[PDB]
Amino acid sequence: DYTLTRIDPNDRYPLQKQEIVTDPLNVFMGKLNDMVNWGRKNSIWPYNFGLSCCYVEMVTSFTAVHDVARFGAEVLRASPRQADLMVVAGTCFTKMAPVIQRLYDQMLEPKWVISMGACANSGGMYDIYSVVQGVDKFIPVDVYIPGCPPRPEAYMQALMLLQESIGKERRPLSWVVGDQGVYRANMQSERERKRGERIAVTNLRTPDEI
Amino acid sequence: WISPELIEILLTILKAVVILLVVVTCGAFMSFGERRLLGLFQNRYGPNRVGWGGSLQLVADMIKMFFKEDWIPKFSDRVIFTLAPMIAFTSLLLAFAIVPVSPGWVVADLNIGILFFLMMAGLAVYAVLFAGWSSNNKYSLLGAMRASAQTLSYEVFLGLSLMGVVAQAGSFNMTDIVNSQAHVWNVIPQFFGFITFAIAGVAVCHRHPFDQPEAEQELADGYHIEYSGMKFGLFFVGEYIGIVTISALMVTLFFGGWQGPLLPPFIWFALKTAFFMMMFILIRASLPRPRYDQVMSFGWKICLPLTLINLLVTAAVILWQA
Amino acid sequence: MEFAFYICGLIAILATLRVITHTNPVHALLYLIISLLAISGVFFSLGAYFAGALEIIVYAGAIMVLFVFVVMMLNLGGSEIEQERQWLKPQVWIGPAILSAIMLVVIVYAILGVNDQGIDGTPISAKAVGITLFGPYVLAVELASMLLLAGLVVAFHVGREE
Amino acid sequence: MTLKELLVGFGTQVRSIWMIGLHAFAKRETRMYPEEPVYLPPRYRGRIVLTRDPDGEERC
Amino acid sequence: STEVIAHHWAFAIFLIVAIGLCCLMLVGGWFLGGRARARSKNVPFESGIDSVGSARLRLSAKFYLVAMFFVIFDVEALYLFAWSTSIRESGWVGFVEAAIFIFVLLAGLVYLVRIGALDWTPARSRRER
Amino acid sequence: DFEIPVGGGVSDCYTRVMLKVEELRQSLRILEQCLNNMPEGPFKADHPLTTPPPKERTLQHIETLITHFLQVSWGPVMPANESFQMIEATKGINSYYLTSDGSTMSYRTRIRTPSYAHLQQIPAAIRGSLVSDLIVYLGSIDFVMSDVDR
Ligand SMILES: CCCCCCCCCCCCCCCCCCCC
Ligand SMILES: CCCCCCCCCCCCCCCCCCCC
Ligand code: SF4
Repeated sequence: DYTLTRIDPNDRYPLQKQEIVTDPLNVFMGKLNDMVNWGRKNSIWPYNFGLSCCYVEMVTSFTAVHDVARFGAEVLRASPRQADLMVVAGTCFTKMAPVIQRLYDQMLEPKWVISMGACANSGGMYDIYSVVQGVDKFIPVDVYIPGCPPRPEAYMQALMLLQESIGKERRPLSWVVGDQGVYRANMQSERERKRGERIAVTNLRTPDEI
Repeated sequence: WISPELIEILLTILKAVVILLVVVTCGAFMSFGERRLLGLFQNRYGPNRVGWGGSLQLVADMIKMFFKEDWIPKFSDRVIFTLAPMIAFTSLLLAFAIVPVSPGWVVADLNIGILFFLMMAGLAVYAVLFAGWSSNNKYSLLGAMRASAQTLSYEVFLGLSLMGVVAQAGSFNMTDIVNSQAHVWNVIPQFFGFITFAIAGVAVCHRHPFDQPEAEQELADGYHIEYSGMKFGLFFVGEYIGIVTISALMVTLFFGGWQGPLLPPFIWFALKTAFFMMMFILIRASLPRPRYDQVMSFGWKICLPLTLINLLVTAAVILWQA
Repeated sequence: MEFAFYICGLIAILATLRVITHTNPVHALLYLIISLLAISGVFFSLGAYFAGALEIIVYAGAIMVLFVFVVMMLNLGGSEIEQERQWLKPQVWIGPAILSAIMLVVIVYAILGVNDQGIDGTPISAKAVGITLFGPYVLAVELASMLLLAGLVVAFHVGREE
Repeated sequence: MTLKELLVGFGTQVRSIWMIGLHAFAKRETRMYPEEPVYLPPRYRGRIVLTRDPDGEERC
Repeated sequence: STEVIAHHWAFAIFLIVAIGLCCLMLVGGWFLGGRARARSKNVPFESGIDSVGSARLRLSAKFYLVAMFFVIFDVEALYLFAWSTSIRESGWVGFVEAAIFIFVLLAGLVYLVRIGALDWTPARSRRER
Repeated sequence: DFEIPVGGGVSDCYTRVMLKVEELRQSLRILEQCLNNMPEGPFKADHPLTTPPPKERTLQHIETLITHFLQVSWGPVMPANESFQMIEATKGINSYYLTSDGSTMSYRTRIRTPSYAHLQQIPAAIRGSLVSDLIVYLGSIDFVMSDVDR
């Protein structure tokens, strides 16, 4: 119930091959991989990249009234090499899609992508000539956030979802020994999981109340 | 190997290894403590989820940094690029290697002391210069040039700020300096020397407000932007042992080192060093970054004549009471 | 201590030889810092602790500004390296190599003819150097300060942009 | 520069250090998501649902 | 004596374990973790767009005079380093000579400040108006 | 009642920043005046072209239901005319210029934004300065690129 991606530059972005494979997981190697995944998911360094409104809401989440620092994700490096997470928070404009592609290429694996906002998910409200309809047209996105703008705790919830995704994924421990393909778990969708608690809602508070 | 001399040599080696392990572990723990203390200063908590109080956040960061891809660019000079984190990690550690933490607990009881600290700072500048030049980047080039200007500014008067303490102790040995303060701590007679050494010692580690090379807002992290993997972690750990070294050096040359009225001496040394570490986090959080041209103007026109006048006054006071 | 002196002399010799026959200025400066650290080790071996201390303190400041001028002037990628490579030719360096060799032979022969008793390695503190520097050797200090003032004035006058 | 400017500036820096220390001695203003639930106004525009009549049938 | 040899061995072991820990840390960083295969990996970071030329161009600097003055003043500083460790035994004559020394230093610094040296700021702003 | 902050004749970064601080204080004064004295009336105009119509009248009247139905489906039909409204925005002066062809859409929408003019001014006021001065000038313009490019 996993998937495998293998990357190779040498036509159409993304330059990768994905297939549906089975989890291979080893009395010590499995615990070693679990420890590596724990260390990776408990320390994420997001990239200081911003496009639009959604970046302003992301750095609103970065502040002292929500404190995403508690998850170890406040480091916010401005260099792609030092970063460990690309949060596309804003509109993927036509003139910036090469820039975003370049900044994704300068980043180093282990790398993850979080689309924030409707513009980054699908193009959003701007079905216009000068906007790429969704940032996933050329880069693989790990976690999607609906919203315009998503509230800061929605970004925090997406960060925790990315942490659960990292905690159950298989990556090569060393680049000299073993397979270099990336295994990502095909987790159950949050829509299916939350259908049990969402349909049962009966009464809400009327809008005239504060 | 059964002889009192050989077991004494082995005990001294074990004490030096214990000191080295403790200061490296304390530098990493104080990186974590900088995160927590910046949270406290900025009305938040910081990382308090990985274990109890976030105490396992450092282990997770170490795991990520070890298993991050260590990247050497093709357009860079590989030997210099690998050499710069080595200098950044080791120079301030050797600067710490002369600090007496307790009576009978010192690695090397050198006859030079603060001369060795000046030597290690002059060697530590080459880490930043080589990181700026080797990485083959324009932002790194500007950061290296700014670091060179800041180094001019502080190293024109760092030793002269320390010469008041040197003249008061009358020797270059570290233990003589910490024994000359048995009556009065050296911060009160050497106060202008104290503030000038504070400015120069913050400029040693390039900490805020003197973060001209690695300025996040101005040059987008500066010289180590091509740096990644465990080399960037080495840069972090090296700067943090630099902060520990400068804090312990102020403790030894201005607050008696280990000397205290009631508590055991290592406890007093630890409290004063931790207070100066807290002051480093506070000096990062509190006041903004000045322009490096005004920084160099302040370091040349203000600090250097003040150190010279303070040295003259200290010499006159010393020869008056003789 | 004897081994430290010999290995630091060997490191200084090799690093200086790499300095004088290198085409990369920054690499040559790095080997120069290595050579000066080896010279400092030689100084610290012989009991001249102050000499090695000042060899690492103020020469590292001196090579620092040499590095600033190297990055300000010379670095243009490989264009400096090939230009320096076409300059250095075999006959060009074997010209004065025999002159330096015979000069070294003459100086070494003159050195070997002196009486020796071995350096005892007794350390000399900075307090004795401070006593002698501000005692018998006062006007050396004062007119050397005037010398540094003259060098500063000349550096200002010639180094100006306009 | 003017010595009065230097003294005024030094006083300003120690004053700013004092305010940041007093901030450190103050109350934290966080909202511990997701340990405590995020309060929302009733007219908040979040997830979209289709509702039912009081008699039980869908209102669309 | 015994304590000097013990401290020399402790210093040597301190340096050896420091370089060994740093090299082992670099080796563990280099050998653990997978590598990458990307088109624009080996491009210098200039904020997402390519460079106009290279990063190895002839960069100007305005710090040249201050660099030479830094070297000169560090030599005067080493003279004061030699003086300061033996102030008590030098007596008042050494104090007078060092006062003349520091007065020449101060006169040189005032000469540098007043003539326009140590002032390389661009004439546009200069923190004016 | 609220005062207007006017500088001394030069536009420094500091002058702009403290003028914005005084504007914040004036906005606090306006909010206090609005809070202490608040009317008790309608929240929508009674004009037939008010879009959308009031909700309760939509839910239990048929003329209002017709008006709401035709105003959310095809859109309100403004007559063929030309209008302009210039206001003081948070970052300068923002103006809307709307030409209607008599249809339910805008035939022409022109949005004038102040950050466009500030960004065009930028080369004439930072030339000859440092990169640090350029950074401080960028921080003291109060611009966003959505305002610039629209
Ligand atoms: C926060 C404190 C940082 C200290 C950095 C340096 C510590 C070096 C290791 C010291 C270990 C020995 C401590 C003293 C032992 C003898 C006295 C024991 C009773 C107090
Ligand atoms: C274009 C100008 C180039 C000038 C190069 C000068 C090179 C000089 C090399 C001199 C080598 C002398 C070798 C020893 C000669 C015999 C001993 C001295 C004469 C008796
Ligand atoms: S999704 Fe909305 S808030 Fe986010 S960038 Fe687009 S318009 Fe702005």
